[PDB]
Amino acid sequence: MKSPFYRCQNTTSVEKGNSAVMGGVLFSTGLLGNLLALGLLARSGLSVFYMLVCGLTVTDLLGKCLLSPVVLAAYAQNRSLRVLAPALDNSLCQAFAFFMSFFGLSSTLQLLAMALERWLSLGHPFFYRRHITLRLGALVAPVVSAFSLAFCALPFMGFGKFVQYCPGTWCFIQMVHEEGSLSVLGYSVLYSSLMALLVLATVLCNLGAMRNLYAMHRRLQADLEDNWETLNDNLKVIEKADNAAQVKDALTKMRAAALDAQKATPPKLEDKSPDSPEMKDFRHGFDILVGQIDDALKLANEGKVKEAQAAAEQLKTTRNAYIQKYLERARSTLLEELDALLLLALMTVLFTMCSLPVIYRAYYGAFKDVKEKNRTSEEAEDLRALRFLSVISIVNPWIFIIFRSPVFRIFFHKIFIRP
Amino acid sequence: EVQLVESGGGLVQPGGSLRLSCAASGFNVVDFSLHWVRQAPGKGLEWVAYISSSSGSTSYADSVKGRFTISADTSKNTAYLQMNSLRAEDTAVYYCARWGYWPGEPWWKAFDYWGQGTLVTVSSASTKGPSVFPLAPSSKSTSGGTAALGCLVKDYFPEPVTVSWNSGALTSGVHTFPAVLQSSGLYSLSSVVTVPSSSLGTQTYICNVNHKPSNTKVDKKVEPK
Amino acid sequence: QVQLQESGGGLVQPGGSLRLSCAASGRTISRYAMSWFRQAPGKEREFVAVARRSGDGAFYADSVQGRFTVSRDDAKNTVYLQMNSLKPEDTAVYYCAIDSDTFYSGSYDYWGQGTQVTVS
Amino acid sequence: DIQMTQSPSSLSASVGDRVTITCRASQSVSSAVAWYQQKPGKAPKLLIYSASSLYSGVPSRFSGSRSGTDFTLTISSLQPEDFATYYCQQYLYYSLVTFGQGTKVEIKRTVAAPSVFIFPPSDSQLKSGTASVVCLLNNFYPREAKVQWKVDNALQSGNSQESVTEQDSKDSTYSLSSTLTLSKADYEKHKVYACEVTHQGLSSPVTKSFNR
Repeated sequence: MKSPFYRCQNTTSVEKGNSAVMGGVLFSTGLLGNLLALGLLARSGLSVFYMLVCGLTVTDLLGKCLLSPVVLAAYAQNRSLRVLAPALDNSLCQAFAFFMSFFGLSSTLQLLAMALERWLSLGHPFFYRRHITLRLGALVAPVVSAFSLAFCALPFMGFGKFVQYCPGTWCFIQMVHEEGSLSVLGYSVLYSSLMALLVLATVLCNLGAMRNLYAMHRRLQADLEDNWETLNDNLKVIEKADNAAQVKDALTKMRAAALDAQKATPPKLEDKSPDSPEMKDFRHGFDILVGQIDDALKLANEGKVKEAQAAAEQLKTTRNAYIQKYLERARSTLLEELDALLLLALMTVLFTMCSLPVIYRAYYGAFKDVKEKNRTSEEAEDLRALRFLSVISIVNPWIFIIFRSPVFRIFFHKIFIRP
Repeated sequence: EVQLVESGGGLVQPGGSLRLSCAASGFNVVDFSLHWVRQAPGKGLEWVAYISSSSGSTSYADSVKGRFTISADTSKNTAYLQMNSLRAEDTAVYYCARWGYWPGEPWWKAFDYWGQGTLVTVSSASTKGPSVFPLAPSSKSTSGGTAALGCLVKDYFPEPVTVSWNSGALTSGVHTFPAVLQSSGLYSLSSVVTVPSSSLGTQTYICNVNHKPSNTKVDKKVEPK
Repeated sequence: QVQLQESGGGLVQPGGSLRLSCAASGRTISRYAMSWFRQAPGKEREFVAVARRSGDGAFYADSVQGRFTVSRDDAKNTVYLQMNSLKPEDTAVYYCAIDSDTFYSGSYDYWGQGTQVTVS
Repeated sequence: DIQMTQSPSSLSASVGDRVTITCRASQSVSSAVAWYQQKPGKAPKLLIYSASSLYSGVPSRFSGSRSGTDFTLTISSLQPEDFATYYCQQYLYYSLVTFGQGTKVEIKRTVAAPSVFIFPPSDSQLKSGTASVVCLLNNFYPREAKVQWKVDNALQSGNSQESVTEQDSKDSTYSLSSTLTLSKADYEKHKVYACEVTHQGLSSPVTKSFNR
């Protein structure tokens, strides 16, 4: 109980700073955000993506609600977390640190599983509908929680140990241990290494999903929208046209466009066989349109123009009656895909940028001897690292509340429409 | 079995008329459309005309429209092409082909069955006889090497002509050239052969020429000078 | 004027190998074809090989084929001749020539200066 | 019209090579493109019917590919019964059908130079009233050759006709004849007649002559 670098280890006298006020206001904000997000999410459910998001939010809310009153009661007696009850000495610190590490690892693992599922569904449709079910996907959160419990129970075995960080309240993983044993340093490096691997895997899955979605967007546009637009433009040209040669030229262009477009494929049911009924209805509509092109061509070869324009009008009628449904479904599916990927990316960047400094602190403070003052260089930096770790559970539901709120949902829809 | 057969080709004067008949067998004309294509001597393929039996639809090419007429009748299962004001650029071989109907697989296979061809010749000339001229080789030169000699079969009409050497005895080293149309409308041809230069082979050479349209058989004996 | 430069050759062991190149000075090769020729000490020039336009092939004489290989690089505007399994009868003065047409009618009128190749 | 250009024109290859022909359209005809094969004095045959589909019966070593408006026919390995002419066609509708130019594929061999012969007009033709001199080129490869006829230091560009045989069955070479015809007004007014022959496999032009 005598150390120069962490001199707050045995100090039971807390400092009367503004730590309690900031802790209280941040806990209040976090609880308000958790409650509001769960209320906004309850009635929509009554997608595997959104049930995973709901499970993540429930785990976060349970963790915050469990850890806040302990610190509140420790501050209530205006003493440290070293001892609050005579029979529970030095156990409050261990419980606090164990739960904090447990919830951090569980949250990271659930974000990784969310991103992996999203990329897989956008990338491997056969494996998407082949194996996983929603009942099978509902049990990942107990699995992740159990694994986090298994990993964070290792310090109780003896390979690692927890230490108290001043003022009187924090408890966390021992970091430097006077450049001593390989046990504590091994635990710290293993922990930060696991977090680094998870962060890198999440970023890789995000990039793979973005590239696959970009590929689907390009394929859809080239296969259907250009052919649709040349059909519509040549219909306008015929409606303006006056001579038979121009009409025959325009109808040759439409024939090429319709044949190419009948070769296309909608973004949904890309796994489906070409003999599926929706595909046959797509093909049947284009067969009727091609036949009417042939009728107008036959009738315009004989020098008569008005009847060619009449058959063009019939083309317009069947075009609206048979074709628009698949195009509309295509674009709606694309917008939903972009929405889900945007939510995943905006959580990923936050997790990485708030989890980096502890990784840096454990990396730099492991392979380095004693240096610089141990009063404000170590302590302020460690308090900063702990604050950046703690920010995760506070701002996690709020950005989701901002994005899914219907008024800002429409505002972002207009923002996306603007370019 | 599926089969297309043409008929009606032959020699016609400039400004004359002809009628080609494409008869189909093993399938019904009523279920397919029919097309006429032609190929000039030494050149490539070229589409001419189109008939659809059910719809009555008819189309012609720009070199042809206004001068040909395509027709059909399903009682006797036949299609016809009528050629009216013929020029010397219309001499060719003509073929007949079919094409299926939309929708489905029958449209995407365009010209899976073709006819057999018929040759149409447009020339204002009367049948003549070939005159045979020797090609006497030069004096005794390249005696160690070899020498060349041939006969000219000149100014005949019409095709074809058969030329043989020593009543068919010589077959190696003989190159008969394809006929060439002169500006006069007649034809010409050359046959040559190479010989070891030992007294021109110590033999005389005899070239024979035939012409069935004129029933002539004239001979030539070639002698070095 | 138009100049052609041939760079290579020398006393090489029997059974050996070599490589020669022709330099396109002046108006450059453009879309022409390149002709490589022998000149024996006691005889007249004989055809060795030719390389035509890029899409088209390369052509060889009877004896030379199976050992040589003719290639080109339009970027540097040069043409290379490769030998293999040399023999005592291969020694001669080697020439590079151009034909001044595009329809492959050989009018070899732009001879270079020669190159002496010695074996044994 | 829909023009469509084919390349090369006279490919030279041997048994076992991989051959590629390119065809190029002026519009978008979708994938409605076909390939045909023709032998001398016969009718065309269909091989590929939808820019990529094999007609029932032709061997599987033929393939077709589309990439935009550029179409490619490939023969992966070659057999002696593949030397023919090959044709391209587009078919977007009944009344609009266009063919390419054709690409004849020949056999590859080693270079030989032409052997030159000359003949003077014979007396049987001399009494008739016309004159005709000839020049023969024998057994040469490649196909390209040039013949000049000259009289008394003056190039002649009057009556000169020319014919070529087909590739021999044995030695795969060419023969070529050039005949020059004139009347007795010009035949007896000049003295010397010369034939000049140039080829790829010929360092200097080969000349032959006769003096009347």
